[PDB]
Amino acid sequence: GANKTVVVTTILESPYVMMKKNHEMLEGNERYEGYCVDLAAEIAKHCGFKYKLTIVGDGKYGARDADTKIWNGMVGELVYGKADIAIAPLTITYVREEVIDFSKPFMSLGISIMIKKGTPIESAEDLSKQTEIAYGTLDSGSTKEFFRRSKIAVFDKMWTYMRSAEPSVFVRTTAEGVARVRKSKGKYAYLLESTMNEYIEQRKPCDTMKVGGNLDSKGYGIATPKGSSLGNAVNLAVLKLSEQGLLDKLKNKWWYDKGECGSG
Amino acid sequence: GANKTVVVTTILESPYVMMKKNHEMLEGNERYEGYCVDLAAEIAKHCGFKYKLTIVGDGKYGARDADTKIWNGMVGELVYGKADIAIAPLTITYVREEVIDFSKPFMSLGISIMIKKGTPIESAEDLSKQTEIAYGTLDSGSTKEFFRRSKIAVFDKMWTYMRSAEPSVFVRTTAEGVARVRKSKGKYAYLLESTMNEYIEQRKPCDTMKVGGNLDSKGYGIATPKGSSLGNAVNLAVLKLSEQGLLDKLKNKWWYDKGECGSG
Ligand SMILES: O=S1(=O)NCN(C2CC2)c2cc(Cl)sc21
Ligand SMILES: O=S1(=O)NCN(C2CC2)c2cc(Cl)sc21
Ligand SMILES: N[C@@H](CCC(=O)O)C(=O)O
Ligand SMILES: N[C@@H](CCC(=O)O)C(=O)O
Ligand SMILES: [Cl-]
Ligand SMILES: [Cl-]
Ligand SMILES: [Zn+2]
Ligand SMILES: [Zn+2]
Ligand SMILES: [Zn+2]
Ligand SMILES: [Zn+2]
Ligand SMILES: [Zn+2]
Repeated sequence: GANKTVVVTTILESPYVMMKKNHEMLEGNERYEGYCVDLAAEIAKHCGFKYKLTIVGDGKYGARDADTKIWNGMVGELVYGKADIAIAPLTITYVREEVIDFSKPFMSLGISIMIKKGTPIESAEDLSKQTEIAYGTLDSGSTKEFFRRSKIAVFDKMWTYMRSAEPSVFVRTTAEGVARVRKSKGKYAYLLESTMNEYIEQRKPCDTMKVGGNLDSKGYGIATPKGSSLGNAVNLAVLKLSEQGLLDKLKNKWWYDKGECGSG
Repeated sequence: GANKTVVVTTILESPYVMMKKNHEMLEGNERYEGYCVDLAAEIAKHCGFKYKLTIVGDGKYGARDADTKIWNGMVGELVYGKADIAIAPLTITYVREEVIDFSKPFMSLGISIMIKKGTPIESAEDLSKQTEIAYGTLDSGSTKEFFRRSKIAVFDKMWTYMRSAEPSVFVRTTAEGVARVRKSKGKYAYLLESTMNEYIEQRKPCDTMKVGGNLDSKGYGIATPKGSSLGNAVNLAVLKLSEQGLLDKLKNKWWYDKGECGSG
């Protein structure tokens, strides 16, 4: 039938989607800025739709409750028909691709380690062989599920520690994890995606660092409900923006051009 | 109908698919070894099909002739019904995704520069701003099409040079490009995918190296004819094997565990 405004679910996560400084005097999509705000505008332009950015109600990326089988987060908003598309740092995973569609990836990432500068940690293996430095991940996200489901030796060992550690090593938001690194005098390391790690590394007070290689290799995709008619066009739009260099331009714009820790 | 043997198109490109040293005494799929041979066996087992590996008849990856509009290479074998699936270092691109389906990527790559050691080149900009050192790409591939289509100034300048260079700077096979680097005393640099560059860097005589950053960021996907009933299972299998670490293991097996230029 007639064209309808597309409901976009997304998540407040720097530098993907942020409230503008003067957001309180702005309306609708103009309240927000960031990589995914720019990406949404480009996708909509190339696919020919109007859209409304909405922040995911529960603040979560998306995981399935093992007892009720109900999906939360942005994934749930797609599954249950509350949003038409998710444009966010939403990680492509097997279990999610069973219930929603993902475009080809628009950004690469892997799980990585954030330390406060000077922490004597260089790798996941180092973390797994000590207990002085606690370490954890974000809840309801792909990083936690990676460790939970993993049968890889070192990652299995880390999960056995994290799931039982008291007090909890898990956090509800990326910001909470970063703050915990910064205020723990080196006694907490945060496991998070390399994209977010590398962003924070270039933000004041310039006291965190990514260390070691990434633990895996995956990416973020634009997600739609299974079988949605938007999926085909959105997938091609991602590939076009990739081939034009726009994804590279936007990454530089939001990570490094704005960097606060020097011109390195 | 009854299950039928799946025809896999692939290409002789090291270390993805190679003839075994004793292949004349072997039959069928056993004649071949390499990363994509191993991957094909896993994809087939996880999706529950029998398969036959076949080497693409024309030795090409896939490009559309601008006049006849016929697709050649592995893409053509899928488009015209000669093969059911491609399991090969076949690059995801916009123009290909319009006519065939790609799985989520099973390996990352970007266009990169191969030099003979000691060549005074550190970047694509360096190449573009001089004339003593020639440079070119493979034929009928995604790297050539990237330069042909690029609107980025440095890459536009490089294409303007390469398309008019005489004698031709393009090569028919990767081996021809590498041999040209090795015999040109530093006066030829080869533009090829980082995966193949890194592999050759670890092969005797250890006289080439990858220099500079990559020029773009993309990946290889398993390709099927548009609308194939195999695509969904293959896509989920790639993601499962990615999460379980298979892809990282196979990359190390065929690139680095067998490297001939030291334990660097
Ligand atoms: O989760 S994936 O779709 N597949 C796994 N990989 C690795 C190259 C193998 C990947 C990289 C992206 Cl960038 S997105 C994805
Ligand atoms: O050609 S893609 O499907 N999309 C573009 N990218 C870049 C992360 C943006 C990518 C990486 C892969 Cl690995 S596969 C692909
Ligand atoms: N991008 C992740 C959230 C961050 C994390 O889990 O580290 C997801 O889609 O679940
Ligand atoms: N992987 C490329 C071939 C190699 C290249 O173009 O550098 C393709 O699919 O066309
Ligand atoms: Cl997941
Ligand atoms: Cl192409
Ligand atoms: Zn406010
Ligand atoms: Zn655009
Ligand atoms: Zn519950
Ligand atoms: Zn376990
Ligand atoms: Zn297997």
